[PDB]
Amino acid sequence: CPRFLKVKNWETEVVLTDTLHLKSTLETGCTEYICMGSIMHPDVATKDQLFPLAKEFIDQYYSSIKRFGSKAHMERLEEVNKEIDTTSTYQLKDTELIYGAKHAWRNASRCVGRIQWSKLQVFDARDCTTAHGMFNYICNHVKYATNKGNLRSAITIFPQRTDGKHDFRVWNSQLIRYAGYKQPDGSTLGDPANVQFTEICIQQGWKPPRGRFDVLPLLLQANGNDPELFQIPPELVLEVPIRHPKFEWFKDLGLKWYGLPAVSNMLLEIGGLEFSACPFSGWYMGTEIGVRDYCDNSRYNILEEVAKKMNLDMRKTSSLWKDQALVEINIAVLYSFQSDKVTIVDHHSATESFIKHMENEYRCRGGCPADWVWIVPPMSGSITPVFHQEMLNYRLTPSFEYQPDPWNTHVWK
Amino acid sequence: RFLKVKNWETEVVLTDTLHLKSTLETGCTEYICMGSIMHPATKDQLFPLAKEFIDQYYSSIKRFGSKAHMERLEEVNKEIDTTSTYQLKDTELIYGAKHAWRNASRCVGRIQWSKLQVFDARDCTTAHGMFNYICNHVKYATNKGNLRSAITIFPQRTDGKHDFRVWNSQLIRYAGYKQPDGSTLGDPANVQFTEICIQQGWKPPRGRFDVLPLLLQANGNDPELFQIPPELVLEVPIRHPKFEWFKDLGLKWYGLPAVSNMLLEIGGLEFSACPFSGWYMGTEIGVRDYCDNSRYNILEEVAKKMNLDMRKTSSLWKDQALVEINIAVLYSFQSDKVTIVDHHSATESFIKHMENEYRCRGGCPADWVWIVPPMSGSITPVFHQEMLNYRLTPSFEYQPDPWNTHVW
Ligand code: HEM
Ligand code: HEM
Ligand SMILES: Nc1ccc2ccc(CNCCCc3cccnc3)cc2n1
Ligand SMILES: Nc1ccc2ccc(CNCCCc3cccnc3)cc2n1
Ligand SMILES: C[C@H](O)[C@H](O)[C@H]1CNc2nc(N)[nH]c(=O)c2N1
Ligand SMILES: C[C@H](O)[C@H](O)[C@H]1CNc2nc(N)[nH]c(=O)c2N1
Ligand SMILES: [Zn+2]
Repeated sequence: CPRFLKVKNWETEVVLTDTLHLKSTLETGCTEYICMGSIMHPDVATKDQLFPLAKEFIDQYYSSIKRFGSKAHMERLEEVNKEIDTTSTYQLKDTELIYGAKHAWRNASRCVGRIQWSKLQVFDARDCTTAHGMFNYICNHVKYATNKGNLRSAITIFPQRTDGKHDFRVWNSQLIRYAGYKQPDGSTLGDPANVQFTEICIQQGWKPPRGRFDVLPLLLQANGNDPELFQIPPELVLEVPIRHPKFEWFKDLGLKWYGLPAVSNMLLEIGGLEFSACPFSGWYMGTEIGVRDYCDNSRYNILEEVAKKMNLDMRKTSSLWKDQALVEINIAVLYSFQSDKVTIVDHHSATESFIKHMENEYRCRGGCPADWVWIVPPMSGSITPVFHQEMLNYRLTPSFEYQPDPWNTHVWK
Repeated sequence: RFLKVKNWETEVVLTDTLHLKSTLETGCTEYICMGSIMHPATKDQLFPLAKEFIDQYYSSIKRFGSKAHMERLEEVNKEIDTTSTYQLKDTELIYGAKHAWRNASRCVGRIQWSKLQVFDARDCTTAHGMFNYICNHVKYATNKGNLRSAITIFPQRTDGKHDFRVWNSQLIRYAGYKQPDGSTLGDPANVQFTEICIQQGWKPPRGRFDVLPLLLQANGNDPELFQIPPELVLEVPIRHPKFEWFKDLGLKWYGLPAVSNMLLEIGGLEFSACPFSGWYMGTEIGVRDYCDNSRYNILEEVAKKMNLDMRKTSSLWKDQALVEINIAVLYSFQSDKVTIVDHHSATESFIKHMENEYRCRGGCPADWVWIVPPMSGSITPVFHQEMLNYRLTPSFEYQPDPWNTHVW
């Protein structure tokens, strides 16, 4: 591979040089003859696989704190190697755990909010042993991160995988999501994205309210045991009713959303160690709710209803009634969050901040992996600066990874 | 291996086998994706490429290995020997041009690929000749507003010293003027090309929408200026169906999008001048041409007239103004009976096209970064459609601007 790769911004003519790609550790899915950049997703580590992965990470950590090649660096390598030899695994120091988590975020090529990467509150939950304990840790996370609307990015990290038959898993895809209910007539009540998980909850004993916005219970698996159900205290669940600054009728749609996006189904990989339960949270970009959650056909799908209330001409697509309604919904979402003083960022501000972040990273780090397909917002793409920005996508470690849904792999006891 | 692409909204899964046919590179590697990078002969190289192309041509007319196929390979080989190149049959030229379009991974309009009027201009020898062929193209493709896809193909490259080039990036474009006060009048994208025309003798009206002259290079000679007869140049005054002040913006655009700076590659042969044209998708004008910061950049003026609150980005004043502008463009073209497609209809057609190609061809190379429209991305079906991108030949390729390689 060439030592220097250039990316250009076609709007500003700014040209940046990437050297960080040389540190790429994993496959992208692409080859020299095919690109899989729009593909959504294109038994443990052995002692011998683990050694060089741990060293890679430890070296990186000591290089970051400007103690590379120091006595403490050499001692740490030695202690880690000993631990791998005698136990087939090792334990991260608190400092290394914090470094790894922050860097997994820094390295997340699909994330547009990475300007914030170094301000991440890391909660060490590696002493956790039961689902009740996981529930305690999760509640504390939600309350801290919510902060009465002044949201603070946080991650809570549960014990790493051992043999793979003792995984900690949060079965929820996010800590706070709304139930979806398939009706016998084929219609869906609530959020169609969550139908399968909802059915699992109901089977595990959850009594569903059967509303449009029912917060789902936590389904928590500790140490490989069968998962258990917990209700999040509703006072911990901050919600924002959606209204529009102009259209008084908008509130009559009865929409609302939760303040805290808290993804809970990803795997955090640090130095060859795998943390299969590591829920993390930031705050929303408005389009995630206003475009995707509300306007996706397979989601709440409200464009038509909004369009009808707006008295739009809905017979020709070329009236752009869909686009017109989509903007007003996104205006309402931002307006409702800002009014209730709940942190939210519009797509214009987020993408402008991301460009600045990316430029800083190119300067201080030699690059910034970025997945254009994901970074460009789902509405008004070219009127944001990221649309015009060439990006290079590659996989650095530590990293957040996808993992199979736990109900597909779980051995029921 | 067979590769599956999924639509995450419809759950439809397609299976790609066609990618196994590609031999050209994408720019990506196993470790680095360059999907968002804009741009990532000899007799000895020539014959396998020719053979490859003749083979797929005869395979496409269901006569692979026929007497005709065999004589053709023989003839081509003989010709590459004695002449260092070869000439395509008419049937082959047309097949090659339609397939270059069919294989254009960045084009959302490909459902139309087999409907392409091919104009053979390979007998052309002078810039006046090129001008004649180009006028005929424009008149044919414009068709009084009922636009028809067309391509005009000028002689292929020989030694690199005698290239035919259309210096314009499109046959019809607006001039851009660098003003004393440092602002730009007209289209900033064309400031440089405009300066070259001016230096070559063009007398500029110095307006906001001055149609550029053609600058035509034949057989490696210095380019020559030509004015396209104005009655051939179809234009649309942009107005809004609700905002009666919109017409007062003084906006217009031309109805015919006719890209003239690409290189058509067929069977090893390179056609450095192959202007082609279809019709507009509305966002090309309403989002990119009008609203890019580096183009006409009108959002602020429009938002003003809509009396929007422009102090905070989170009022989405930009998005509101953007939608209204695109409504105006579609409305204006439709009212003037000039062919245009909105991005909803275009992307729907593209999904149907993909479905067709997978069924009959085993796949469809597609560049998501380019296929998804520059506004309202996820409310169009292609946003949710996984796509595989790979390079098939015949193809359209980028080439250097002639003013960076030309000796006068
Ligand atoms: C603090 C404010 C944050 C903002 C505004 C933000 C924004 C976003 C957005 C808009 C996406 C695309 C989401 C989608 O369309 O589904 C995303 C993806 C992602 N974010 Fe961030 N994020 C933030 C914080 C975080 C934090 C704290 C982490 C981890 C520590 C993180 C890690 C990720 C990862 C791994 C993805 C890829 C998700 C996937 O592939 O499904 N983000 N982010
Ligand atoms: C008939 C109606 C057509 C429509 C609606 C259409 C639509 C589009 C659009 C919207 C783009 C993206 C261009 C941009 O954003 O700058 C594109 C790209 C492209 N089109 Fe089509 N197109 C049409 C016809 C054609 C024809 C007739 C040809 C060739 C014979 C063609 C070949 C291409 C190629 C090669 C690209 C990629 C250009 C590049 O890489 O810069 N298209 N098309
Ligand atoms: N505001 C934020 C911050 C961080 C986020 C991290 C992740 C996500 C959502 N990822 C959604 C994946 C959706 C999906 C669907 C089907 C298959 N794979 C993935 C949002 C964030 N938002
Ligand atoms: N409606 C149509 C039909 C066919 C088209 C073919 C091409 C294009 C535009 N190509 C734009 C490339 C712009 C660019 C700028 C800088 C570097 N590389 C490329 C539009 C079409 N529209
Ligand atoms: C097919 C395509 O890869 C898929 O729809 C992607 C496109 N880009 C995205 N970008 C973001 N931020 N989030 C998404 O869910 C997606 N979905
Ligand atoms: C950097 C990025 O590749 C560039 O801005 C691309 C993005 N997608 C595009 N898509 C289309 N249709 N046309 C374009 O000019 C671009 N520009
Ligand atoms: Zn790629």
